[PDB]
Amino acid sequence: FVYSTYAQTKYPLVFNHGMAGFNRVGTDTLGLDYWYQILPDLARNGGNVWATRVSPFNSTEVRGEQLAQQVEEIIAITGKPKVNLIGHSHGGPTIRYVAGIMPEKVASLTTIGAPHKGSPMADVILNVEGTPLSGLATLVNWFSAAITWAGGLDPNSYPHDSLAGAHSLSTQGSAQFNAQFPMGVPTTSCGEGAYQEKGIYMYSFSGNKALTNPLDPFDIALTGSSLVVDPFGDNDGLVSRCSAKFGKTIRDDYNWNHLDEVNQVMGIRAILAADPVSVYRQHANRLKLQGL
Amino acid sequence: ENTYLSKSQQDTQVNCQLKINSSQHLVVNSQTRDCFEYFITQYGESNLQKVKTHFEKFIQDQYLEPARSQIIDLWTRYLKYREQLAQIQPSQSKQQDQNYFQKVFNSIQDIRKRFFSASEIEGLFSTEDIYQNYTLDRMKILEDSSLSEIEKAKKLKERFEQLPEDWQENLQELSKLDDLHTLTKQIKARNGSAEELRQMRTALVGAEATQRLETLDIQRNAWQQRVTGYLNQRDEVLHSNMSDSAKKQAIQQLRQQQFSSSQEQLRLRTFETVHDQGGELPFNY
Ligand SMILES: [Ca+2]
Ligand SMILES: [Cl-]
Repeated sequence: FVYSTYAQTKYPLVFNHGMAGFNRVGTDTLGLDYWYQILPDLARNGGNVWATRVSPFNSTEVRGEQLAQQVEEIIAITGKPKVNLIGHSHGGPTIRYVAGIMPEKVASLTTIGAPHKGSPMADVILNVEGTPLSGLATLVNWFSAAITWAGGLDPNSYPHDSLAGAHSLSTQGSAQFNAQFPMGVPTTSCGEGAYQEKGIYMYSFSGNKALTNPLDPFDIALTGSSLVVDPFGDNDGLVSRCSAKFGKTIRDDYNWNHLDEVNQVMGIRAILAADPVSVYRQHANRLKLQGL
Repeated sequence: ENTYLSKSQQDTQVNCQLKINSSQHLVVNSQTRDCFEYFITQYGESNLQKVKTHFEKFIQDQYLEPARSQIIDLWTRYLKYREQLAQIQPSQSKQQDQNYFQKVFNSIQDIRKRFFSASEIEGLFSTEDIYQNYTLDRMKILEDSSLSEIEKAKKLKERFEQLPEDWQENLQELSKLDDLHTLTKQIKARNGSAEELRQMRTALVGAEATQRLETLDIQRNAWQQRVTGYLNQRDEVLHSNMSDSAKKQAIQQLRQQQFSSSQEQLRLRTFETVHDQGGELPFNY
């Protein structure tokens, strides 16, 4: 049923998510329904795609341990030695964790809209000093909390430790984590990282826009946080363009919001912006062309 | 290809896999879209004109008559399509309701009928559509709160079985990793035999995999027990009547006598931090 070999890499394509919703009897709450039609697409284009289901809310390290094991499982099932890791948002540091502890199993790291240098939104939530802001922060936090609370007992129950998760995406936390997994991370505030280290290729591409299409129920929300992330808004609404640069930046100015990056919602995006599905299918080609 | 690609593509192939029929007539398939999208991606790096230049110059040098014509023709009608997708206004309703997403999809369908024919619409979108409709439908089957969950689940399974077999096989492939966890965690939650697990695995992944999986089990057991037994010795040193530097040195020595590589020393920190804070150690989730 696969029509072409355009995204047929040597080593399998592994996608790691991050920051998602409650797993109701849907199909892939935080799996296939996270990467809207990217996976099946890359699948028909000849690729070998595996989505990883880690804890949505927990520390980069715990998520890392979770991911790693699935990575091994996959290596065992495929029989292929190394894998190509592709992480979105929190998935970014989450694949870096694996890269840092098993560089022999990792062929390439690709991070999309990852808060490597941290996210200002993460800090704000944790604030206590800044009474007025802190108010709206604690509040927003309580709501975001309420929304998942509305789910209740998660069938696929993953160790839920949101505090640590937040502390892992903070300006401090991300620095602390970088100091230990600095492979690919830039030394300059807003420069690139190493193209390759420990024989691993590293790529990062992100968006720098909040409002993409007003039909996206979430643009309203993303615009809110965009101002928290950066007044001048050089961000996807959550992660500044600077904090998302890692290794080789394919392109860091897509007319995509933090969700457009994963082709959300339902594939709603700016009028003239490149199609996530095709950008991914294009990256998948480059890895193949890199013999990865 | 340096004449056709944008700076970001200087490291890729051209996705234009355009199927020509048994008489040199462009047969519109899912890839035809991918082809356009490929060039369209240049927008944002390029201006709208360059995006046309490149595309035209590429097709000229690749395909001839008649298909060439048809291609550029459909391209023009696709671009003017991209732009005319801004002509969908937000309807007033709970922006988190299927009867919304549905309409938002309908609005596009109607625009498509403004630039393409049934045959073309089918060729360019059908595939994606199937999944879109599949996704939409599920939403309504979930939001229909006049059905029991036990019934919803049944309707979901029924709706799944309606997809073209291809999609079933593909999705099942993309969910295999989850299927493995599911059965591994179920079968082991009631203490099944190694043979049952062996068959269950042999069924879903095959012998070859099963064996390496078994190989992994062992490696995890090892690692796990190493950390287990490690933290015990670390706690003894912690609860000792010694000084900080002495405890840290003793610990260090224990760490270098069990975890040699820098790699293991990182992972250790993970468990250390979790343990020191009374969290459950991450081995099974
Ligand atoms: Ca959107
Ligand atoms: Cl774009």
